[PDB]
Amino acid sequence: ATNYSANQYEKAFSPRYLQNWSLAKPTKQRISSHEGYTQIIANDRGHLLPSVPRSKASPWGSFMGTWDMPLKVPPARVTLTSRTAAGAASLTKWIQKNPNLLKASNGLRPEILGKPHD
Amino acid sequence: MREIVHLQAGQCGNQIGAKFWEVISDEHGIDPTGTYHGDSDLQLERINVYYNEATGGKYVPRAVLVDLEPGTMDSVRSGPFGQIFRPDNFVFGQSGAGNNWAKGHYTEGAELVDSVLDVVRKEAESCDCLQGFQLTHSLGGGTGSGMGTLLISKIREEYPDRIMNTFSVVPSPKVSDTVVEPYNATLSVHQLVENTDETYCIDNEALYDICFRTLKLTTPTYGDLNHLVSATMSGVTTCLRFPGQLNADLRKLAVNMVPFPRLHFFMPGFAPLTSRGSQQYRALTVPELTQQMFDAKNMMAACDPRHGRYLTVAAVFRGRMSMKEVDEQMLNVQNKNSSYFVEWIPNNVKTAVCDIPPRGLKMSATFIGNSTAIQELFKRISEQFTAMFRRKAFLHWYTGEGMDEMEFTEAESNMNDLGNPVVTRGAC
Amino acid sequence: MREIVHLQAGQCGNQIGAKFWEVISDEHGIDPTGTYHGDSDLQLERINVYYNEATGGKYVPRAVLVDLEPGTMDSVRSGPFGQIFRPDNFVFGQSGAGNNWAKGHYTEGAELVDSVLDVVRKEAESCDCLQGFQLTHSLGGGTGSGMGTLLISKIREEYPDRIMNTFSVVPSPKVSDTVVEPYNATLSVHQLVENTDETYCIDNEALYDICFRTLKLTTPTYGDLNHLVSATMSGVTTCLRFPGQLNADLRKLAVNMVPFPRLHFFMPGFAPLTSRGSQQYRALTVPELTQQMFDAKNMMAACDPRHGRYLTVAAVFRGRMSMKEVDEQMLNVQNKNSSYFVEWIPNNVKTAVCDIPPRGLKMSATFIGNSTAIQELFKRISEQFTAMFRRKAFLHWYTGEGMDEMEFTEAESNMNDLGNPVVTRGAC
Amino acid sequence: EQERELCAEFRRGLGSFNQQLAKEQKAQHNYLNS
Amino acid sequence: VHGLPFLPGTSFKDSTKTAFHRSQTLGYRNGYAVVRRPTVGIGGD
Amino acid sequence: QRECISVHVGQAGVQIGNACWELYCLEHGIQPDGQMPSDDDSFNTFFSETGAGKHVPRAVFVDLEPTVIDEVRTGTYRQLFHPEQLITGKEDAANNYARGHYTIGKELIDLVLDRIRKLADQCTGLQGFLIFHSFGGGTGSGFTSLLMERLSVDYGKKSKLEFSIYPAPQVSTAVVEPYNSILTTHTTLEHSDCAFMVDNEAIYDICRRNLDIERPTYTNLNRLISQIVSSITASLRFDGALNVDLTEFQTNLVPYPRIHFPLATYAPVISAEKAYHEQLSVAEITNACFEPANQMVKCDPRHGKYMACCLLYRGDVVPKDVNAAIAAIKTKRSIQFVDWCPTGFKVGINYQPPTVVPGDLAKVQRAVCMLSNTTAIAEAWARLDHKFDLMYAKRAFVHWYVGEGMEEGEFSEAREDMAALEKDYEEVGMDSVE
Amino acid sequence: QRECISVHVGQAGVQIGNACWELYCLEHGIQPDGQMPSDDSFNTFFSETGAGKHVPRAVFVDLEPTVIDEVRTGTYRQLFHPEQLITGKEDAANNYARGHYTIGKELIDLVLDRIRKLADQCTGLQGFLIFHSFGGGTGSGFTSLLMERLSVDYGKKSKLEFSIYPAPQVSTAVVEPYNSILTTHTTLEHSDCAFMVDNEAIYDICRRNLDIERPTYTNLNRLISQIVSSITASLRFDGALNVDLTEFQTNLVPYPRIHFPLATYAPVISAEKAYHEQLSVAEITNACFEPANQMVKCDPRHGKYMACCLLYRGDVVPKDVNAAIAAIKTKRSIQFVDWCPTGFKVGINYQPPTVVPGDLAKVQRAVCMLSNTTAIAEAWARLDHKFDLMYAKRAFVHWYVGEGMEEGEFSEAREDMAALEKDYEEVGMDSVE
Ligand SMILES: Nc1nc2c(ncn2[C@@H]2O[C@H](COP(=O)(O)OP(=O)(O)OP(=O)(O)O)[C@@H](O)[C@H]2O)c(=O)[nH]1
Ligand SMILES: Nc1nc2c(ncn2[C@@H]2O[C@H](COP(=O)(O)OP(=O)(O)OP(=O)(O)O)[C@@H](O)[C@H]2O)c(=O)[nH]1
Ligand SMILES: Nc1nc2c(ncn2[C@@H]2O[C@H](COP(=O)(O)OP(=O)(O)O)[C@@H](O)[C@H]2O)c(=O)[nH]1
Ligand SMILES: Nc1nc2c(ncn2[C@@H]2O[C@H](COP(=O)(O)OP(=O)(O)O)[C@@H](O)[C@H]2O)c(=O)[nH]1
Repeated sequence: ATNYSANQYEKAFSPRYLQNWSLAKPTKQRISSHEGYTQIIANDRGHLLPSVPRSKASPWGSFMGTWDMPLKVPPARVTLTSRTAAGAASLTKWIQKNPNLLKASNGLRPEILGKPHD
Repeated sequence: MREIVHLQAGQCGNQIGAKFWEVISDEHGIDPTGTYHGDSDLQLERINVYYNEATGGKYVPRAVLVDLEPGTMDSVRSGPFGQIFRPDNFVFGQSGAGNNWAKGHYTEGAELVDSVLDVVRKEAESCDCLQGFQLTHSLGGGTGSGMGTLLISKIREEYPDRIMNTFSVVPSPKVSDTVVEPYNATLSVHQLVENTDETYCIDNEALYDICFRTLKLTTPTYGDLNHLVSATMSGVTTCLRFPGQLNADLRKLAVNMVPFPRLHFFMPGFAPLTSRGSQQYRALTVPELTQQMFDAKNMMAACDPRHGRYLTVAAVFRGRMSMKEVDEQMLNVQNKNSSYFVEWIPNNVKTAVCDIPPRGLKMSATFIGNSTAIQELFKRISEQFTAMFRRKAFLHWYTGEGMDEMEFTEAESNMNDLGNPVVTRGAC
Repeated sequence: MREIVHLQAGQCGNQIGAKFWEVISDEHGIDPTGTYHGDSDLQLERINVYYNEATGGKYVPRAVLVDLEPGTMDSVRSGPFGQIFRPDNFVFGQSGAGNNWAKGHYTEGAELVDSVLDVVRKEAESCDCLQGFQLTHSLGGGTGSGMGTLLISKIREEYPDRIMNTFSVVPSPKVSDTVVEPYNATLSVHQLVENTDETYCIDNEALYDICFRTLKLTTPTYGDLNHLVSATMSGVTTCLRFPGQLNADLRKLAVNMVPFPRLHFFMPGFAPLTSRGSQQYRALTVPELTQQMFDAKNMMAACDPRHGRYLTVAAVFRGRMSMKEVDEQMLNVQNKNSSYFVEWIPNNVKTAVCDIPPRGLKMSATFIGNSTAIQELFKRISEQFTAMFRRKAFLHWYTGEGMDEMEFTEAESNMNDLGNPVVTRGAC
Repeated sequence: EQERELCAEFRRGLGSFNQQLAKEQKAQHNYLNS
Repeated sequence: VHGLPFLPGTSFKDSTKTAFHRSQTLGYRNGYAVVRRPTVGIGGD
Repeated sequence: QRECISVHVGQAGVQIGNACWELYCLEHGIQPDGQMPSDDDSFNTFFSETGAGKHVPRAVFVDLEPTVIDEVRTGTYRQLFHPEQLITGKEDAANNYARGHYTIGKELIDLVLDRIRKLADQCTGLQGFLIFHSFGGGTGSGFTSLLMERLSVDYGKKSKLEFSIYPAPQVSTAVVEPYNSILTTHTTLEHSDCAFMVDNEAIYDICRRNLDIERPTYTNLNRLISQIVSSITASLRFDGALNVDLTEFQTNLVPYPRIHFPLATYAPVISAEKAYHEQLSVAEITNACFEPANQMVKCDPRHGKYMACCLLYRGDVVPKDVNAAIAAIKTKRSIQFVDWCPTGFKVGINYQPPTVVPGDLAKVQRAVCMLSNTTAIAEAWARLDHKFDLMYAKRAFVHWYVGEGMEEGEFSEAREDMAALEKDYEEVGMDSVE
Repeated sequence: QRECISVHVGQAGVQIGNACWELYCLEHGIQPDGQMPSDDSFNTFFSETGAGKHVPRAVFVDLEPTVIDEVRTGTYRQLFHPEQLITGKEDAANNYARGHYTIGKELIDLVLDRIRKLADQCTGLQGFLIFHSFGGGTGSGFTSLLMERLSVDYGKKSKLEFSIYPAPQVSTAVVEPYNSILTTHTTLEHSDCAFMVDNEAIYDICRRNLDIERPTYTNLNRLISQIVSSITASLRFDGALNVDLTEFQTNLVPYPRIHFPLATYAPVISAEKAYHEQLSVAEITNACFEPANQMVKCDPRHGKYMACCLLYRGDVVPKDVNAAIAAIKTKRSIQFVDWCPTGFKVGINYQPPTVVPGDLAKVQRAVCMLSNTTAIAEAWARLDHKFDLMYAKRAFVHWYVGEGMEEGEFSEAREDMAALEKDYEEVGMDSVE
């Protein structure tokens, strides 16, 4: 699945318009045109060719469930406005000290906006 | 006697064709059985184009219904206009493509192309002048895209001058209906680009928008979709069936559209599509027909014309309208949207004004568009195809039918190439 | 022929424009079903400025309804004149603005601006000679302010030579209705100053004063309050809707009240207003119309014009009346009150006098005043904004939605740089 | 409008059908003994 | 009944209505904003 | 297009829930069987037609202990709530936040988040998630935290109000309440949006003096909390003059990041006999909401300054009389107001007169509900701290928490951030002297 | 012209067959005494003999009496030709060997003959729907023997293997691990689509969605029967998008080996919970993905989808099906492999699911998904871990060695099963470029 774009008809197939309220997968907007053939990367059984520098993520998706998630979960929203330097540092180090929540299918996807008073 | 042989293929084809003939027969009078129980003799002046009288005043449809396993055919015979067709014009088999282009263009297709070709020959050599042949099919899925493409190729070889309009439900963008759809399409287009004349492209996610956003139906059936494709398929062949000023046939539409050989994948669109409750807030006037026809929310193919340039638009208006209310709206819709029309071609819009409107509507209009934005469809199928071929996905069920990989590779190249022509002429 | 596209954004904009469409449908003779049921042929003469033609004598308002919460449009539809608008002009989005200028301008409203501008484009190109846009909104709060000014900027970059009239409900001096009205008013006025050509500032406290002291209403509702804004709306677009002597349309009014481009904030006023105990004590004449016009009791903004100097003044009359009385009264008011008018503009008052009054009166009069007293409103928002912005109060959501410190700093500095040219005329 | 009415009716029909099945299915559960 | 013009001040209210529900004739369906026609108004009538 | 998922968590919740959804029903007609006795679409804000004419509540009652939810599965409203929306468990949570955010609570989280998703995938426009709990109990303080946090992970910046029963100013029905309360505020300080607070001691008095009920129980109180949930959601169910949605209460109340604890106060809470002698006029109803004897959270609003107050007039309220009242209350130098908030009075004038449940309270043709964020809630946080410390000093009743998954240290980090909260109320209070 | 022959094997298969045929006889009216009470849609499953009698195109085969000697004295004795029901005289006693080498090479001959006769009375065969338990002897031993020879004869003809797979925890056989590894080594290159329906899963689903705390193998077979009646509704009833048996393979099995699709059904309500539910195309589709409504205890979320095929039987308006698959293609909880851009097959029929006096309710619409999740790796890993906890101590190897299975096989089998692990992993990795 790549979740392509229907170009003109996208306000229908937007996530919040199809009654999906959880943070959903994004849609790929610009389609890139390539030319010529594309070489084979695998074999008949589906195993990758030997040269082929592979990825580093797990072969299965990182669905981090209710027992694998870190305790004291960082908030989804953080805007660092009218907040002190110490509290801003505490919140930023919190969301940076929880790394695996940031890189997950059922991840956090935080919004880090604003700027504390020097 | 400009004539037409409607070759239907696969579920999509037979089903879409069933509704084509229902729509076409209602306008020409032909009844469930096949009798002209109609009025204005004009509905019988040019019935030769699509019907062949049979001793008894019965009009039989010139349609070779093809399929790889009598299934949609049973539904066709059970549906309203299902006895109109001649029992023998139904060439079927006993197997099924199983959404495999190979099992349709090589294995179970080869042992069923002679039968279809033999009916095409009896239905073509019995014509004073066969303008050409129509093919309702589905690029995504076997049979329609397998046996269908084989047929087009063969017909082409035998009759190389007659036209070959191909109405094709192209692999829709967002959701799919066949996993091997990328593969199927890439292969089928590699054949159409070099075997057809006017391939109209009818994605389904598009038609769904026209049903929920324009017509306003909170319960659409595949039937309503068929009718919309069956209306475009009707507009293109009105002047070869009824009188009218500035007449325009099929060869004309091509000549006055296809710029360079290949570039010929068009996007269709109807016009007076209105709501059962909004027909009290609108106004059937040529001005409005122009706007609806040139809005990238009516086109029956997800390819926002706006992300591109129109190399040639075609507008077949059916109705009694004022040439200067039509000729003008064309100039304005071209001089007030210059960025979306090629400047290396003056007047990028042809214009037919027939004089018999679709029963029930005062004025109508079909819209054939040769946009450069059609690249998006081919570029999406190429990306989806490269994601699979790269890792021999669902390919044993193709190389196990005989298809060598050279074939598959070639397909991508031809498609990837065509993907350039469109951008070369989309940017001077 | 001239046309006006009516935009209504926000809850306040939707309700005020709903009452305005009721007012002008009563004036033109359009029933709630949408037909014509009238008495004079002067009502269809200039009906193609707010009403588009449809089939079978349907007249449909040329209005775009915009709101990011589809709940106030629901009450508008459930009202009396609900089945008169286009269902396709009901552009809503499922969301909640929450009275954020940031959320109405730089987020989710930006996901509706495309559909809104599509409808606005359709209405604008369905015209012969468009003259401009009339947007109804409230500065205090979201949707009307943020999304409204986003449409103001977008429509201005699409059409740079059309008159933009913003009927804006400004924040109140005594009480308030949204906590972040200083923020919304500061940002929305910052957008309004370098954009719109005409701005009419209506204040609810002044509306309460003219409903209790002048009309002597016992239970005033928002229908009553919206009605007088609607009356000024109908009064200003009178010369291009009904015949008369010395016609003055919107552009002529703009030319004769703005001496400098930034000084386009006005103060509306209607003055056939009389109480229930006093309409039979009334002494109907053009001098009492001038007297009840110019006094600081019927001003619809909470800015006492006696605390400043009138830059420019307009009066649009509505009724068969003599010219000697009108001319001598509006020379006499300037000759008597000499410290309330600028001396460098000799005869700083305009006169338009149309012939056809509102149905129920014999003389009507709409007051437009560009005065120095709007310095009070902009200054009041300035200390409220400064007291809210020194402590970074309620800046949590405005920076959480994407905006910055410099946004608010620039807005406050621009509103002060408009407070300076307003006060420089009081000291010449 | 007529179309909708027929649809809503079918739903009520199924409603009663299932409603019945419920009672005649709860019995087999109360037959756990016997 | 009393027929008066729609001039400001003549907007007399019926103080017998106790039903004030709004109906959702603007809503969303399978991707799209359906704009229904109102069969009832404020009060359920 | 204005639906509101309600997650009632804990006895208090399940119980306020019973009261809340009874009022919801009697208001739109939905009978104790779903079938509305019509022979229109307003109900969608809380109900979901099946098509067979059955309206199912849009809620997810969740309680690790049975009993409470089980009396709802066998009572008047036993056919309204879809079985799988009443999710109970097997073992309780012994007034121990620990076994509510760590052990016997992280088992029901998966299923509740599941149900919440289905009740969201049917909404055409969710406004928010009204969570009702009690600051002082296992599920109330434990499951809410876990639920709130996990919600934020999914529904990210989506509104999430929190009607709550704040610890009492003297009574209290537990000995470990103080702890659970401080721990809860910490895990929700950054994950909740606008948490409304109603103290029980307060309602108890408001019921003995204004509603003539000498011996009030939890039901008399619960039913008054239902009238407040009505006014907060009335705009998105009935027509009015100044509609107020559930996304504006977060903007026109919560001032700075942490501070998010508005307080509730109702109006025309009179009692038949004492209503034959009262003109319950917009002014009277408003002045009353600012009287330091009606604030449904014992916290004398005089010993503090107002930060933001959003009034909600439900009924026959002439818009002019509202502007007049707010003006009068502003003049009164008794009521105070911070300097960084010139305009601090928000107004919402709906039209549907308060609904009368066949039970208590008078039939008023006018009523207001104020939701101010007074800095006078600081006293409460200080009192909660005295308590937390009087015990943490001897690490009393901590064995139970370390006996679940709460590493002793967490107790410290919690009260430390509660001290930060108190220091915040001092700053947001001081008025720039410049 | 759309015929399909069922080859129910083992007690498991003979009992899944009872329910299946009760539903097939109901769908087409065919009475228990083979006589349609006064059209040609039964030909997919029932052939009509001169004496107005619709006989079943099936071959119930058990290497012991009992199970089938109860279908010959049951309420459906005048339906099955007294030759289709083939029975042995000595059970394979939980020994793939006593079912692929001993008691079995003495029945394959007759079985293949009855198959040929039923396969000669068919103009167009869509394929053979086989039913076997991946645990017992006949279920493992014979299925292999049958599949291997079925290939040699009917070559291209499809061979769909509906099968009961070992469960995560519960299990009614100590020699199950072995038998399973063995059968999945011989039916890995001679089968086609192998739909797996674990019991623990169904047992749970029942208690949770139907409220039947203590179910029975019947409650199960009935639900497995509705799954098969959904795969073969287009070959009989009418639809908008019909899917032939041949399709369920092409558009599902990615690489030759990965031929083990999973299963799941929708509206699994109990005529009492269905009174508070809307059962809309969205509700039914999102439920066919919910990990709690899957027919093989395995959370697909901890895996990656490869090709889901969603069938829709009932009143499914096309646009509904679209918005549903589209909302799925947006939710993060569900993730797909990179090699499969388009990954959804859609079959919209019209015949509403039939009600066999039992447990489920009459529903207007209902779906059945066959996803090829890579989350089934845990199953193979677990299964092989057990085959290794034993084939290390050479436990219960004397039994198989004494009926044929030359010990050597156990090893070669576990080796191929280790390749299964590798494939599933690699066929789900990614490429930086
Ligand atoms: N209105 C109302 N308030 C309640 C009710 N029950 C408890 N409360 C308040 O809530 C506090 C504790 O309630 P909860 O936190 O919900 O109790 P719980 O979480 O269910 O924990 P346990 O039932 O003891 O296992 C008490 O101090 C009460 O003040 C109730 O039924 N109605
Ligand atoms: N629906 C249904 N499923 C069953 C029934 N009996 C067994 N099963 C399934 O079949 C599995 C075991 O089948 P096998 O071990 O292969 O049976 P077998 O090969 O005939 O072995 P024996 O009975 O000892 O001769 C069990 O785990 C069940 O899942 C039944 O009566 N009805
Ligand atoms: N317009 C229209 N499209 C259809 C209809 N039926 C099927 N389709 C399209 O046909 C595609 C699949 O057809 P296909 O499986 O290839 O049929 P086949 O040619 O017999 O193999 C789907 O993507 C559908 O969108 C119909 O009745 N009308
Ligand atoms: N004249 C008039 N003003 C109104 C009406 N309704 C609301 N308002 C004003 O609208 C302001 C608030 O509207 P606003 O917050 O902008 O609504 P929003 O656009 O949906 O966010 C209040 O100050 C009211 O004075 C009405 O019916 N008539």
